Amino acid sequence: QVQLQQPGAELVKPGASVKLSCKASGYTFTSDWIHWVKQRPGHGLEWIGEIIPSYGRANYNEKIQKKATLTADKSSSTAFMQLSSLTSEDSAVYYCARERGDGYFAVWGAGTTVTVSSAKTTPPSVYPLAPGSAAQTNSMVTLGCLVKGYFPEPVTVTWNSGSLSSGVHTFPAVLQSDLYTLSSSVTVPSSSWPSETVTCNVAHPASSTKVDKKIVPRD
Amino acid sequence: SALHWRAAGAATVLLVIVLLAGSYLAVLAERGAPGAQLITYPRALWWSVETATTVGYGDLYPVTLWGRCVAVVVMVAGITSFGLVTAALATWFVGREQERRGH
Amino acid sequence: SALHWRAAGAATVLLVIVLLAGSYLAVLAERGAPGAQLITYPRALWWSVETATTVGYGDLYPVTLWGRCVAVVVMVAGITSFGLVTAALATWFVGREQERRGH
Amino acid sequence: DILLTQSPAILSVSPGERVSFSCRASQSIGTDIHWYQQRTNGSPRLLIKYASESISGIPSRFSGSGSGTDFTLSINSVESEDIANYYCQQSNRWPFTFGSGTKLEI
Amino acid sequence: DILLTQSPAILSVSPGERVSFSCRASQSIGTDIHWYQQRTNGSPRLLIKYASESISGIPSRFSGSGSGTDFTLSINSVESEDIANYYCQQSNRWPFTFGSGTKLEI
Ligand SMILES: CCCC[N+](CCCC)(CCCC)CCCC
Ligand SMILES: [Co+2]
Repeated sequence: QVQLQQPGAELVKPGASVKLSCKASGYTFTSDWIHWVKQRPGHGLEWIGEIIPSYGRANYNEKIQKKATLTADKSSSTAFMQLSSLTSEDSAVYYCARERGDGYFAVWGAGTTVTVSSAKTTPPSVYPLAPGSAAQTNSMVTLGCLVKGYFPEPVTVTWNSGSLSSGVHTFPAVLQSDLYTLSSSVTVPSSSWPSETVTCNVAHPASSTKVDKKIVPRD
Repeated sequence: SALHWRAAGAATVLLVIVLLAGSYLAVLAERGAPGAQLITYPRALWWSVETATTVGYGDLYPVTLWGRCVAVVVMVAGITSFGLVTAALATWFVGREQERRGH
Repeated sequence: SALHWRAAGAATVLLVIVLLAGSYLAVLAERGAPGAQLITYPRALWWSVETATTVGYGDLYPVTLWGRCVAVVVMVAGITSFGLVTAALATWFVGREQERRGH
Repeated sequence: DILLTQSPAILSVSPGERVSFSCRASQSIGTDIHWYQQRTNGSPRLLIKYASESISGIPSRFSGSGSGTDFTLSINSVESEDIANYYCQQSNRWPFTFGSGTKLEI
Repeated sequence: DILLTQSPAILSVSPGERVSFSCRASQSIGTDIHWYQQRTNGSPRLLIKYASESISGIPSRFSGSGSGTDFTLSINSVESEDIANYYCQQSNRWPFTFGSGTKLEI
């Protein structure tokens, strides 16, 4: 099973402060440390700090401006990072990981995308993309669907609830006038459609939405 | 069993506890101090044994005050304990010589 | 109380005095010698304990003649004192065994 | 901070060839170095620990070598799924630190 | 003598920005480094001791980091009163020594 559970995203206003969580499972030891790592989009990994939950002692990366406060709740085995008075500088993915006091990060959380702006949460609109009726076809066929007008990042696009994996691209979002837009692309053999359903599913964590639609052919 | 043998055994049990506790506390005290090496459990435990025996390899040592405190407890534990074994051995030899002497 | 227990305690008091005096004198002797590290009180005191226990971490040591003299007093103080504790423990064990023997 | 230098930043090799990423440490750290993979969107995945020790779930063609200040992560027979960023990370001294990352491309 | 190198000599940043002065030591000195401020005509004022430890009477926005041979004095949110020379100073080995100084200007 999955061992560290982090919320997908958190929108925060300049000056505001957010409290990320990291919910643990599997083998607990009191010798366990939980770490927090910052990754700005494009940049690499940056250690923020650590806590030993069975004691509450936290240490911090002193090389950087202290924005974080570490705490844990021994009973729910959840670690909390409390990032405060944030700016655009603090927009990043924050991973939490677990270390058995032997120096390496065995398991990592999937990450929480903290976005810092004034702009408002917008769930996406998801439009199908099937070929036009005057388009020839090879042994293979390309469908897709288009996630538009959302804020903030990210969105997870799957196909047939992750059962259909190969053939999938999902293009990096473009930002324009405060909303994000991307298309995901899927490819199956042309005998297998629409005979056999092909559905794109789009979770948008920030708005707790999770829509999807079938890619049916035209007219 | 005689006291001196019990004591020996007791000290051994006490020493091992000290080594464990100590390596766990040493790591706790040292993480957060820049440049510190005494920060994982496996090598901290090895550091406990080095410390209590005074073997003197000089490959690991604490740099914080509390790490240094921890270390003093482990030195004294080790030095006393091994010294206790000498005492226990002297008591045996001394008892034997009284016998061999008809005393 | 018995002599051997008094002596133990006395030695402990004597040792701690030696450690303090010694770290203060070590700093005094070492400042003025280029490259010397034994030049502040806190770490000098930690150096006293390392020295008297012979823990052997090798992170600090004197480089002047008088610093080295100071160190010899602290080694001997430590080694003798901890050795005295073994003696004190042997005396107890030996007394107990005479009792347990009906002697 | 111990500084870890991963140079070059981008490594470009041909399919099935063998590739080597280096991590150089600003001071001597024994074998206390650990290697992670991070694919596009994924989180880091521990490949190799303590310089050379393998991890359950990792393909045999991953291996590591080095000690002191010089370290190497090697892939026998590169293939598409290996396209990723690769980071080194030290546990010799506090705080733990990370390399800048090397991207593999085929 | 341990030599301490403060480079660059002049650091120029914008109001409210964060700034970092570095002190590099000719050999490894743990955290035995201390930081002083000296304004025009004033005498030196101890800001940070043992690399990172704060001093009573100093604004929170002063902090320090580093160990061994690399050291950093940082000001969160620079402001006019911070315009000064900044010196580092080591107590690891005799004699104590000083850095050459770095002047901040806004
Ligand atoms: C064979 C090496 C014994 C080292 N000793 C005893 C340590 C017992 C664990 C160090 C004592 C330091 C107070 C004795 C030195 C005697 C000169
Ligand atoms: Co008699």
